[PDB]
Formats: sequence, structure tokens, C-alpha cells
Amino acid sequence: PVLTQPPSASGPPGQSVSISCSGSRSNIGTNFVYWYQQLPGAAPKLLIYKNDQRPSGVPERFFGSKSGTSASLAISGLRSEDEVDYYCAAWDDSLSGHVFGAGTKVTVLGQPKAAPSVTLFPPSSEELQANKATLVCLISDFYPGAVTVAWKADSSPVKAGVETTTPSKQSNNKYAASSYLSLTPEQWKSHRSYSCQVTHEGSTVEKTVAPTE
Amino acid sequence: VQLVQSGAEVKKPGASVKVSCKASGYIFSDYNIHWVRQAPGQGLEWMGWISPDSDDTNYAQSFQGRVTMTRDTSITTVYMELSSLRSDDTAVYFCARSVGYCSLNSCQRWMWFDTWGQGALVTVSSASTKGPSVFPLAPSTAALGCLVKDYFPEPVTVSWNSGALTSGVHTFPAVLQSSGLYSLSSVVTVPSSSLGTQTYICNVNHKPSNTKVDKKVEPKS
Amino acid sequence: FERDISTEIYQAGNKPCNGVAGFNCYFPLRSYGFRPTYGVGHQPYRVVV
Amino acid sequence: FERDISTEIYQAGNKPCNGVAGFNCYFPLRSYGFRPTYGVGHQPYRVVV
Amino acid sequence: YSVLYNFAPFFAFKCYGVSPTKLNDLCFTNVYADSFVIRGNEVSQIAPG
Ligand SMILES: *[C@@H]1O[C@H](CO)[C@@H](O)[C@H](O)[C@H]1NC(C)=O
Repeated sequence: PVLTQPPSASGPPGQSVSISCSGSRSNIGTNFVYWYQQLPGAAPKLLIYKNDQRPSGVPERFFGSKSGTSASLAISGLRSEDEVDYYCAAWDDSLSGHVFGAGTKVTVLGQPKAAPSVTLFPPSSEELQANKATLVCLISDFYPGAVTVAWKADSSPVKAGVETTTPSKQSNNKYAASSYLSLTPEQWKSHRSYSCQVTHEGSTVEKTVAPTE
Repeated sequence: VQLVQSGAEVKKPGASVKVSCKASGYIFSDYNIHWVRQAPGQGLEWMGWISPDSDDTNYAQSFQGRVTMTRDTSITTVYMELSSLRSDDTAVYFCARSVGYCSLNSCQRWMWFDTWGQGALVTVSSASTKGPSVFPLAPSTAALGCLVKDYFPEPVTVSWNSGALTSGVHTFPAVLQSSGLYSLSSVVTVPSSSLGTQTYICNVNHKPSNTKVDKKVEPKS
Repeated sequence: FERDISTEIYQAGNKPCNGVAGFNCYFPLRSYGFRPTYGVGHQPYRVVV
Repeated sequence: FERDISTEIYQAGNKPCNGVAGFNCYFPLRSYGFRPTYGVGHQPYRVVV
Repeated sequence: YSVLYNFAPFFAFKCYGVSPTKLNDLCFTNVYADSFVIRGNEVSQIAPG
């Protein structure tokens, strides 16, 4: 079956942090263990083959071994290439095929806090004449990502068919959340005003603009 | 050696999808291939192995009847197809070549995936293929944004002033919709003294639709 | 004239090994590195009796 | 299968070194450091052959 | 060699010769016993060739 690994393990650079990989009677111990790393948005590659050695191009920095029914890996020096995830792999007989691990994330132990900046934009007259209107309000330039957007029509939050994405890493190591909500424009016309007060870290900010501006 | 493979795009569920792996440089008669899948935010999973010089085959204990296989030794390729696709099968597929050669069951111990093939994310959804619809927007330094809606399929390219405006551009990641379509927004930052004195143009291009649509954003009083 | 097939591990020490191997108890099967880069003393000879 | 001990400074090039440490002359004996802070991959193993 | 397997679990025990269990069946006259300490990341290249 699957192999139980911690989801995350971190340490400051310059020292050694280790990863454990438990195994059953048939999963490991009677067989050989291999490890694979993968760059994010790329293809995985071999790290340790035949339980001790490394292929050409992989330096002496990497090390891993097993003792009983579990295996351990050792790294030393976290600068630019060890922020990727690692996988524990072996072979067994119950599934008659390769069984792989869950996944291990390794980070390093740093950016200043950025307040959220939500900017609501009213519809143009071209949308008013075309009988279309989408409630939009987006949050950007904030770290760490903990935003929670609310669709409040000046009296109560609105939650029906809410389409919300996840924050992503931009080119400046920031986050940019987004959320859309399409309604009939007569409901917006019946609304007195609109505001999307984002609750990030506790610093709630209000940006109210008139529908007619 | 290089392991280029051809991916696929969004498709209706339950159909047949074709993904192929090309072998280059090395001789394609002595190395097994292995198929693996990677769901986003999840561990890898094993499919089976297929010999290049024989019709040798083997599958996992869970994925047996929904998978077949085809060889084209003259084209020096292998052919991979999926029948009766599921919702939770939107996973990137790797054409993994293992070093050595094994066809026996007890041979699999000494096998490590020496090289891998770059994968393309295959997705399954339903929505008519049409041009993007740009939704006009008014500004709230006050910034303005450009909203595009119901584009299908991915991706779309946003350009400002037909490429003349380069500074201040900022895109946003794609979102999901309950109806199956996709949405995207592009917001730029402009100085507060140039909302009405200088008017910018927002343009979008969608190469699967082979059409171009232009508008003229105007701030409202 | 006795073929013997077995995937069980053979113990070579004081401790009894049931599913652990690598240090004192070994797996009884080793593979051939059949490569054409050798000379004549390591090529696979197809022997029939 | 032979042992060697020395203390003279090794010259990697044409620099004449007879007791001084130049930029091309390095001491051929470098020591370790063994602390519990180090992980499994940086700890001494009493390897006997 | 019966009092050899009580000095903690090992790390590498690969050999290119006779088995440790059959050492009692063959009687010897000369064996080299030399030991040293290396960092655990450098045990892997102690191999013939
Ligand atoms: C090693 O020698 C010391 C000396 O007293 C002894 O206490 C210890 O038990 C010995 N170790 C083993 C494994 O016998």
C-alpha cells in the first residue's frame, strides 16, 4: 500500500535535516528503496539508486540509508535546490507493482508583511446597456496569504455560486487572490452600494464605491 | 537522450484520449517504458510496463480493464489511450523509461526510472469552443482593469494598446466556474492624472478561436 | 535434477529474519549485468542440456 | 594496501615552499568536526576492513 | 565469529568473497585487521575499483 511520511519538515540552512520513510514487511526491508525529487512544474528525477549510491551529476551532498523496515535521507545545505519536494519509492508483492509515497515538503528557515490592497471596480455603461453585470473585487500585494473575501451588500454577506481561486506565486514572491460573482444587473441596480471588505490577518479594509460613481 | 511526448487538452468525459511517447537518440529496442500519473497536490501512482520489442504487457491491481496499449515500432513510438475517463483523473502523465530490461514479475526490484518524459496536463470538461467575451470595466492613483469572460479553451493572451503599453501590466491566474467555463482579469496601474487625458486600449487574442476582439475603455463620471 | 524456486530470505546470522534484510540476512537472488561491452568471460551463453 | 604519513606542505605547482604557506601551497592534512548538531550524513563511522 | 554480531547494527556489509557463516568451516593462517574513521557520507566509495 502507501508509505507513511510526514507532510513537511524544515530546518535552517547550514545544518542537516532528515526525512523518514516507514514501510511494512513487504513494502520495504526485503527490497530496495529509491528516492525521487521533482522541481515544481517540471519532471521528477533520480536521487538515490540501489539504496546507497547516486547517479552522475548528483553531488556527494545527498545521502540516504535504511536500517530495518524504514529508511532515512540526509541533506546538508539548503541554498537554491533543496526547496523542492521529495518522494520515497520501493517495490512490493501485494500490489505486484511499484508503490510510492505521499509527499514530503522541505523549506528553509522571510519577507516583510504586506497589507492587503483591494480595489473594487464598478461596471462601465457598456455593461449597463448590454444587460450584463458581474460583481468583481480582487486582492493583491499581500504576504502571507490569509485573505478571506466577503460579498457584503451593505447589510449581510452574499454566498451563492461564489467562484474563488487560490493565491499563486507572482514574480515578486507575493500573492494575488481573485473572486467573481455574476448576477442579473437588475439586482445590482436594486443595490444601494457595494463593498468587498477583505479580512486578512485582522486588518479589515473597506473600499466603497458608488455603482454610478 | 530526449523524451518529448504529445499531450492533450480539455475533453468531454467518457471519450477516448490519445497520448503518445517518442523515443529519440537511444535505440528503442532494449529499454522498458513505465507509465505513471500525478494528480495535482498528490503522490504518484503506477500503471504498468510495456516492452518495446515485444507485445509484453502488465497492469496494476486497480487499473486493469480501462487500459489498453498499442505499439508502433516503425514510427519508433508507443501509443497510450484511456477509455471511460473519470472526473478525478486530471493528472499529468509521464512516459518514464527504466534502465535495463525486465519482463518477469520478480525482475522489478532492481528497476529505477532513469529518465522521464515531460508531461502535459490533460483535463476533462464540457463547454462549447468559442471566442473570448471581454467584459467592460470602469475605474475605482486610481487603477482600471480589463475583464475577459467565457473563453474556451485555455489559454488567452492579453495585450494593451496593441503592444504599445508595456509598463504597469499585471495579469491574474485563471479561475474555475460552476458552469464549466473559465474567467480571467487583467488590471493595470495608471497615474491619477491620466484617467481621462490619456485613454488606453485593452486587447485580447485567443489562438484556438482564430479571432480578435477590440474595445475602448472609458471611465465614467 | 531438482529445480528450486523460492523468494524467501535466507538467514545468515544469530538473529531470525522474517521481513528485514540488508545487514546480516540476505536475499538469495542476484541478477546478471548482461552488457555487450564485456569480452568473452561475461557474455550470456545460451546453454541447453 | 600501504600506509603513508607525512607533514611537509604540498606544492600544487612551481612555487618553492619549505615551511611557508603560499596560495598554491596547502597543508595536506585537514581535520573533521564531529558534533551532535550534524545529521546522519556528517557523522563518524568506525569503518573496519 | 559468533561474538561479532553484538556490536550494534551495521551500515554496509557487502562482500566480494566467502560468506561470514562459512568462515568457521575453513581454517586460516593470515588475515589483515585495520580500521579507521571516515565521515558517513564517504563510506560509499570504499569499494574495489
Ligand atoms: C566494550 O568495552 C567496555 C569496557 O568495559 C564494556 O563495558 C562494554 O560492554 C563493551 N561493549 C560491548 C558491546 O561488549
